[PDB]
Amino acid sequence: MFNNWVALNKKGAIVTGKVTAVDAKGATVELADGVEGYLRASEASRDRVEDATLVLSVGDEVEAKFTGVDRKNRAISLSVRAKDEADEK
Repeated sequence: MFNNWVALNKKGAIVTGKVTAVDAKGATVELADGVEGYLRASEASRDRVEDATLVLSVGDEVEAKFTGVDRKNRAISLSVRAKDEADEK
């Protein structure tokens, strides 16, 4: 995914990942070439409770915000939303 990309492609952008594996608080979403980003417990929707939450499954993809990368793991952290930091600021 991103591991190659850091040289061509920068953070603050939106990337689509696919649901596939779980963390205790988490979903590790498949972002390709082996590596995963982050997906939150809400899954997606559009607003609140269930929207899209009934029609996206494990192996199906949603658009998340490209937040930051951890230097030690050499991978990307995704926040599920699209914009994230555009609520009031």
